[PDB]
Order: sequence, then C-alpha cells, then structure tokens
Amino acid sequence: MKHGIYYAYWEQEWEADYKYYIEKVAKLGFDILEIAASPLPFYSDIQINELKACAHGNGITLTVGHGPSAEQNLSSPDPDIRKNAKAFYTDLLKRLYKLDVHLIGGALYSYWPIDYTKTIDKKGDWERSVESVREVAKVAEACGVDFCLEVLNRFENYLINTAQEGVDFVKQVDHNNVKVMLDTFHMNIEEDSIGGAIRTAGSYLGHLHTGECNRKVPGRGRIPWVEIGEALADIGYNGSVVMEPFVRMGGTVGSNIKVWRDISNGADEKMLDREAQAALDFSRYVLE
Amino acid sequence: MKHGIYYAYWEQEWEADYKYYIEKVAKLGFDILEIAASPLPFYSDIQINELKACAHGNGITLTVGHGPSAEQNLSSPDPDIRKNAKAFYTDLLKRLYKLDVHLIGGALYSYWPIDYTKTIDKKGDWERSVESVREVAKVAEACGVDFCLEVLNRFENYLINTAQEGVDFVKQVDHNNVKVMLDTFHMNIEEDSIGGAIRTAGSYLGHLHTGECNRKVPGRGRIPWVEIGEALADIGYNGSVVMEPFVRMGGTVGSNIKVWRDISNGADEKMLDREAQAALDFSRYVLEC
Amino acid sequence: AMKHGIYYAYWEQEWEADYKYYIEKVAKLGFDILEIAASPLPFYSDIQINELKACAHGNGITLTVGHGPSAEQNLSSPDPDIRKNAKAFYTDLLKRLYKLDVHLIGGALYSYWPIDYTKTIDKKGDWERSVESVREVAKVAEACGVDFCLEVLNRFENYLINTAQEGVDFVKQVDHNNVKVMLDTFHMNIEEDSIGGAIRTAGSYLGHLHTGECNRKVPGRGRIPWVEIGEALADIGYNGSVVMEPFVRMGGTVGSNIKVWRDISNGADEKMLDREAQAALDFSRYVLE
Amino acid sequence: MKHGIYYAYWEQEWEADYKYYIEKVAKLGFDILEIAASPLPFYSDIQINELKACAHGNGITLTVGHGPSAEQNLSSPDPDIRKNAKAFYTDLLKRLYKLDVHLIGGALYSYWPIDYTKTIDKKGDWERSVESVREVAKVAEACGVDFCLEVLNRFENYLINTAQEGVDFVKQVDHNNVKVMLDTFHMNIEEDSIGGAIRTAGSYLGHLHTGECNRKVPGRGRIPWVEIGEALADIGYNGSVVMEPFVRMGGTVGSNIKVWRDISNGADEKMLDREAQAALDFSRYVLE
Ligand SMILES: [Mn+2]
Ligand SMILES: [Mn+2]
Ligand SMILES: [Mn+2]
Ligand SMILES: [Mn+2]
Repeated sequence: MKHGIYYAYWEQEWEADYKYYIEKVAKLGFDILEIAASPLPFYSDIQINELKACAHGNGITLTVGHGPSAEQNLSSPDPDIRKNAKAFYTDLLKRLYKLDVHLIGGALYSYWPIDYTKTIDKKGDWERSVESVREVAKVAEACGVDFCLEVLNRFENYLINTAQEGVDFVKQVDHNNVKVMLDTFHMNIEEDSIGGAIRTAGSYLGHLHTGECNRKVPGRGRIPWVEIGEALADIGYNGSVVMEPFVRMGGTVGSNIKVWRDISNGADEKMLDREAQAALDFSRYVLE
Repeated sequence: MKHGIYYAYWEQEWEADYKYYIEKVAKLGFDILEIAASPLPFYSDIQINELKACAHGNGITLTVGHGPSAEQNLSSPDPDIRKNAKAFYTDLLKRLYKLDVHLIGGALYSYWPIDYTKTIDKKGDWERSVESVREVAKVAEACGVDFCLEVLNRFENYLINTAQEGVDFVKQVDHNNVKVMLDTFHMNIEEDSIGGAIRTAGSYLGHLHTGECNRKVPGRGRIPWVEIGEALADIGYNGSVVMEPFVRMGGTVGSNIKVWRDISNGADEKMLDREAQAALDFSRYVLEC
Repeated sequence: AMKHGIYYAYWEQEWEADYKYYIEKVAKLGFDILEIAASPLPFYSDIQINELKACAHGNGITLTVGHGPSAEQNLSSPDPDIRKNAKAFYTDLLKRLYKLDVHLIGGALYSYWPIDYTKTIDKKGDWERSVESVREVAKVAEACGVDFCLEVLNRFENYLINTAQEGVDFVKQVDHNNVKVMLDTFHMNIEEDSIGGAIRTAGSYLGHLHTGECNRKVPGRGRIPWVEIGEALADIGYNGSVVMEPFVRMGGTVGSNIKVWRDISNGADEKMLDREAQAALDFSRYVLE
Repeated sequence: MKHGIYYAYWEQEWEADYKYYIEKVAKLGFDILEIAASPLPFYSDIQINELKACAHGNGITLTVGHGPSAEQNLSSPDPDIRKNAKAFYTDLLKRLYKLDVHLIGGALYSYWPIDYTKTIDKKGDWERSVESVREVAKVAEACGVDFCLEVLNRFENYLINTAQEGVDFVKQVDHNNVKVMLDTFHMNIEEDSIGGAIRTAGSYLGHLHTGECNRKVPGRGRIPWVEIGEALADIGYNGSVVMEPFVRMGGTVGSNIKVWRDISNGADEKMLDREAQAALDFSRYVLE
C-alpha cells in the first residue's frame, strides 16, 4: 500500500508552497503528499501544470483534502447554496483532473468547520446531501476522481459519525466514485470497535487517515494499530493510508484543529521531519 | 469505592424529578446519584429538605454536576460577569450545604457549552480563572464542598485538556478542597496514557466520571477499565466513581452532548435500567482492588 | 441465549469429586453448566450414572465433559495395540455419556495429556494416524449424540495442534459431522497472532470455548481481551457454550498437572472461590453477550 | 537504550560462529548480540580474545544467555552437584571477564530445560538456590558481571514465575550483582499486569528480553509495547533490551523452544534479517 502525510502537519494555514513539501516528503520516503484544496481554485493553469510536474518528478502521488465553506454545503436547504456548491465542486474536480489527482476527501456531503449554533435538521440535510452528492459524483467519475466522504466525530459534524452511517449514506448515493473514508482519530471517539468499523466499511472504504488519539503521529499513543492492520487485511484494502498529525498551536490550523497546548513539545522542523519518518517506518511495518 | 450514575442517562433536559431517580438507583444498587445543578437555585427550602430526606432514607449520596452559563464564567474578562458568577456560586454552594451535598464538578473554572466562535485568550482566562476559583473555593470550603475541575477534550473547552494541565491549574489555585476531576470519555481523546494520566493526577484526583469512548455505559466498549483500576489502586484513590452514559437523542441534553443517532438501539426505560445495573456490577468488579 | 459453565476442578485438587455436590453449588451461583472430568465415569455403576443425570436435571444444570487422555488412550500412537485400546476406551466412554445425557466432550482427544515431551517427536506421523483414528471414533460419537471437540493447546502441552488454523485443518481433514475445534483463551493467549482472528478462523467449526485469564484466574480482571472475544463470537454467530476453567490453587494432581507453583488464589476459602466465580459469571454474561 | 538480538534467531543449535553474527547484527544496526554460553568452555584463550576483538571491531556489545544442565543446578539437594555447579559458573564468569561481557542471564538459580517428572521441592530448592547464588555473586561482582535471574512461565520452571517472586528471591540473596530479568513472552503468560510487573521489578530489573506472545519478532503481535515503554520510563530503566525471537522448527533450539510449526512462514535468511531490522526500528521508536 502507499503511505502519505498531510502537508498541514508543518503549516499553520490552509495553503503552502506544495512543491516544497513534495520534495520534503519524497526525501523522507513517503509515497503521497496530501494537500488542501483551498488554494487550488486560485491557481493559473500554468501553476497547476508545474505542481503536477513537481509531483511526477519526485515520484509523489498527490491527494486532496477539503473542508467546505458554508456556501459550498451540498446539504443546504437553500437551493442557491446547493447551486453554488455544485458549481464549485464541478470546477474543482476538473482542476483535479488536470492536476492528475484521483482522490479528494473530507466532509464533502456537508461543510467544515460547521456552525453548531444553528438549528439542526438531520433528516432533511441527509436527503438533500444524498441527492447533491449523487450529482457531483457524475462529474467526479468523469474526472477520474474518487469522491471520499470522511466519517467524523460528533463535535465536528452531525450527519455521518460511524462507519455504518457512512456505508448507509454511500449505498443510498448509489454511484460509482463515491467512497467512505475512515480516520483513526474520529473512529477513536465514535466506534464501538475499530477493526469492526473497518470491516463494516469493507469495499466502500476508499481512503484512510491516521493519527493518534490526540493527533500525534502514529505509533506511541493508544490507537490499536495491529488491529487496524488485520482489519485492512481482512477487507483486502488496496487504497492508501495518509497520516494527518497536528501537533502545533497557532494560525487557522491550530484554531480549527483546536490545539490549545504545545503537543509538539517544541519540536523544530527537523524534529517534526524525524518523527514523521519514524511514524512512516512504523506504519509500513505494522499496517501491512 | 462508592459508585454512582448521572440521572441524565434517562432524561433529555438538565432537570428532572430527582426523587424518582434516587428511588430508581437505590433499587439498582448504586451508592450515588449525580444530579444537575441547573434547577437547584429555584428550589424552595422545603423542596431542598425533601430531596435531602429522600436521599438519606434511600441510603443514597447526592453529587452535583454543572455546566456554567456564559453569565457564570469565572474566567470572564468582564468584571461584571465574574462578580455575577461568584454570587451565583455562593448561593448555589449554600443550597448544596442545605442539601447535604459535598461535591460539585464540571468546567467550573470556565463555562459550558462554549461559543467557540469568539476569540480565545487562554493566558488571560487562565489567570483570571485561578483568582476567581481561589475565592469561590473559600465559600465551598465553608460549605463542606469539594470543588472539582473537570478536564475536558478540546472540542468542549480550551483551558484544561489533560490531567497535567488540571494538576497545573489546581496547584496554582492551592486550596485543599479544589481537585482535579478526570473523565474516561475526555481522557480517551486527549491523553497519551490513561493509567499515566491517572498517576499524574495522583493525590489531586478528587472525582472520576466514566463512560465508553462513545458514551455508552461502562463495559463493552474500548476504554481500558482494568488499567484504570490498577492506576486508581496505584494512587490510593479514596473518592467515588460516577458513570455518565448518554445514549439518547433529543432535547437540550441530546443537543449539548451531540447524540445524533440512537446509540441506545431503541432501549425502553427497563432496558436502560438493566444495562446500567450490569455496568455497575462490571465497574465494582473491575475497578476495585 | 448463550449458556455459561465452570469446570468443577476450580474447587478441587484431584481429577474427580462428588459431582452432585458441584451441580448444586453451581446451580445456586447461577451457572447453566457444570463441566466434569471424564476420569471417574467408567468406574460408575449404571445406577450412579442415572442418579448423576437426575441430579443435573433436577437442578437445571447441563453437564459437559473434559478429558486428558492417558498414554494408553492416545489415538495418534504408532503402536497399533494402543490405538485399539484407545478406540475401545472412547467407545465405552461415549456410550456412557449417551446414558448420562451429555452431548459434548473436549480435550486433547486427538492425542493425550499430559504428554511426555522427552520422547522424540513424529508430528507428521502422529497427525495422519490421529485423523484416521478420530474419524472412526467420530462415528460412535455421532451415534451417541456427542460433539467430539478437539482442544487447541499451547506448545508446552502438546505439539500436534497449537493454533486455531491447525485445529480447523485437522477437523476439515477428519471431515465428519460431530468433530469440532475447541478454543481456550489461556492457550490462544500464548500461540495466536490474533484472538478475534483465531475465533473468526475457527468459525462454524468452533464447537466449544474455555475461558480463564492469562494466568488462569477467573475471567475479568486480567489482560485477556474479553470485548474482542465477544465481538468475534457475534461475528461468527457462535451457538455453543462458554465454560470457564480457572485454576488458582496449589496441591494434588491438579496442582502439578496445571503447574500452579504459587498461591494464585491469595488465600481464598471455598466461599471466596464461589464469590469470585459468580462475579466472573456476571462479567462473562455481560461482556461476551 | 541499547538494543540487541539473540543469535539463535538464525540457528537451530546452542552454538554457532558468533563472529558471523556480530558482523551481521552490526550491519543491521543493533548495539548488542546475545550469545549462548554453552560453547564458551570449549574456547581457548586465543578464541576468546579474537571473539572479543571481533565484537570490538564491529562496535558490538556482547551479552550471554545460559540454560544450565541438571549438573549445573545451583538449587540441587545433592551437595556435589552444587559444588560442580559453583565451579562451572566461577570458570564461566572468568571467561566472560576475559571476553569483556558484563551480563549473563537465564534460569541461573535452577536449570533449563527442566525434567518435570521429578518430585518438586520448591521450598527446599529455593533456600538452597538463594544460598548458592549469593556465593556465585561474589565471583560475578569480582568479574564485573551482572548475574541476571530470568523470571519464567510455569511450563519452564517452578521456582520464579512472576516479577514479585523474582524480586523476593533477589532481595533474599541480598548481593550486589544479582538482578531480576523479565521477558515479554514469559510475562505474557504469568503476570496480572505487564507495566505493573515492570514497576514491581523496579530498581531490581537488570535486563529485558522481548518477543511477541508466540515468539515472533516484536511489533505485529499482541504484546503491549507502548505500555512497556511507559513502565521502563517510570522506573528510569538504564538497561538494555534484547529480542529473543524463535520462528524456526528443527534442531535442539526448535525442540527446546517447542516450535512445532513454521512460524517464519518460509522465511530465508535475508527475510529473517529484514524482519529483525524492522523490529529493531520499531523497538527503538516505541520503547524509548
Ligand atoms: Mn481526517
Ligand atoms: Mn464528565
Ligand atoms: Mn481448556
Ligand atoms: Mn528470555
């Protein structure tokens, strides 16, 4: 299987010079660099082409993660918002095709972070989202991209909190390039069973994010990595595994991920590089 | 050890007929019933006396949990709010004295739930809180009440997220009746180690809340119960253990605890009672040495 | 729906006892099953066999049987006279079980136990002879309404079948109705890469399960992953029973055969043994579902 | 922390050309090679000096493991056996001094493997053993060697089966160079708690042997490695950690360790090297 890491582990904002990280992760030994979709729309066609060139030259495959804004909310009861959202994903997805990216993941059926202050209509948001996703799925399938729906803990979203809910949603969407995406941090909170949640996702599991219970890099925390590896083997998983560690305070990243203490224990860039590399060796060894 | 359960496991609002719950948990075998503070400021003297007599007659000890409102935020930069907050706690602690309750717990150094939309000033809030808590602690002590500060996960508060931070805050407060309160649900998210967090709390641990990772009753989930019992034995834990399971959608409870699916799997009241009793048996067997 | 039992040897230091005494004790503690040692059963008159069965019936207890074969009962032996004695022994034993109304026997029935590990080992040869011999005996077991369960043991106690995968390979090769795999948490704990995985491997072939902590204490306060076990039993849709086999006392043949060299019971008298067994029974019913 | 591996992981008899293993292990990155004591009495001083020089040239530290024969049983009720046994360790410890080995471990208070058919007099053997070990320890101190007493599961010995018993025995011996040695494979069977057993050994813990529940290399099994690293940190462990994996059938090793199936799943020497190396990276990452 292929292993990657989210560029945001080193950055405090939802964008960066991605070429810098492609080179970095290739040197550390990663197969994949995951990047935030946010800055992509603002790319000239030329920038898109070189980023793609940088990735090919360094033997790195690029995956994309996205936290939709409120106006990109496919579940919205406001038809103008669903309208804008579909337009947004259609454009983004064509860009991904030109960028040669074949996977996008996140709360793509809703938005993130969300305003939990508003009233919640789970039944109606669910129905609309299923319809909207099915439509965007035609475009994703046209652009050769898997549209991966991240199962999130209750504090970040109310629509899909367990692998079972994820599978139910995707089965309802009933379209080719829509997949369930599990994350060890979120599973850690909502699942009765980690290996059980993965077995439940089975063939709908299109992507996996990793991180310790409190988001440190994989390995020295309490996540049941051996159990996860066995469950991936049981479902014959052949997708990739991207670590999404967040250990630094500050910026929009620190605020959105809610890092209110220095979990990194003052690590500098070199120290962060070394821990990601050690987590990488650890992940290839235990998860495969 | 004494074992209890939060009445909210059966209810969707932050108040209820607590006498009904004292009778229920007594029959199920519990030593303690935790109740929400929310309605207590509106109890008349005889209602307080009746609640206290109900608990005594059923051999049940009452503990109190509270989620402070923004207007009760002891860490507020606004002096008027801190002033209102202290007046609120002073009245509440005196009611707790009348009720023969000796333990209050929750995010008492802050408020809950929190509007995470506002700008966060952790340093100033922390400093203000320590000072406010020091004086409320004095009232609590005079009332014979241990003032327990709950360590919460990052999604619910930003001041105190780990056992180490709670020890840091409580050592700064430096009042014997102010203690750290750990909760398996919250530790499950933030801690590098569960037994480790408990050993770090040590002599400062004044109360423990239990629940599975997704807040089901203790026992069939992934929380490391045996490791918790060993750690409690390592620190000589003298306090009590109260389960806080939340498995039902609806109402303010459902919305504040964010239960967005029927975790109880269609359980009626009798089914809820039976699972709590099995969790009680489990907790006594596994957590005690 | 799942039935739970306990091996009478938990209270005794020799491989036999007044089983009627244990049927009554165990019925009072709440178990569904009492597991008894086969050893004394051939010495029983027809009458005592009928009254043991009436006792079990009168107390609502189901009897299961465990057996450690002697070297002369070794169905895998390269000596044809031993295989012949072995088959005769099991044919007589199985008919007696049919009369006692027991429908399950388990142990290292494909070999013998304890075994003399000083002899040179011929695993391949013993393996082939055993499959053939078990297939034969299976015909009598089927005729007697008895499931012939082959216990998977750790490397220190046997060399033929040490993992759930080897047990399944053996049982599929025997290829006969009433022959099942029997797993034991104490044994799996040593040899398996995965406990849940071993159970899922055994699957439809799992005909019986023995429980005990890593060092053979009653289930619950040890390191065995009980929740994972319960999840795996549900995954396969297990319809059999679960018998705990704790051994915590030094002394006698049981003490040396089970190799208890320290007082694991920590001074427990009979009443304390009963209480711990009952607490483990409540734990097992709750967690294993 | 220094990490090693027992040469027997690649061999089926209790001897081998240790220079070959010193070179192999140094190349794989270990700090220590553990070797069996049994062929050492057959070495000339010239062989000892060249083994010592080879170890030194490759930057490898040597530790020794010994399974005493019934004739080397310091717990024997037979005074002659006790006398011979003491003579055997005196000579051995002198050889280790010559080899610059500072640690020997195993069932040094008894013998291994054990004849279990014999009558067992635990109380008697224990007292004789405490008396004998105390004497040998004066030689061990003179030779600069830590005499480490391995806590074993019940199937391998009856004298010391838990860390508490190990601590009791060493406290009663009351001598400077005697330590308790724990082993994850043995603890996995007898202990109520792994971290608890390590904290119980505390300052008496002089060495740690690692291996999964079924003796595979550390990492992909069920041993609670993070908990072990936590407990080693709690007691401020300054010793070394040597893995003792056994995944091969055949020979005296196969027979004594009771490997009755091919646990290596057809591994060739290079595959065994690779797995040892991944288990080494894992151990350094997770246990420190
Ligand atoms: Mn994620
Ligand atoms: Mn709580
Ligand atoms: Mn058994
Ligand atoms: Mn060892």
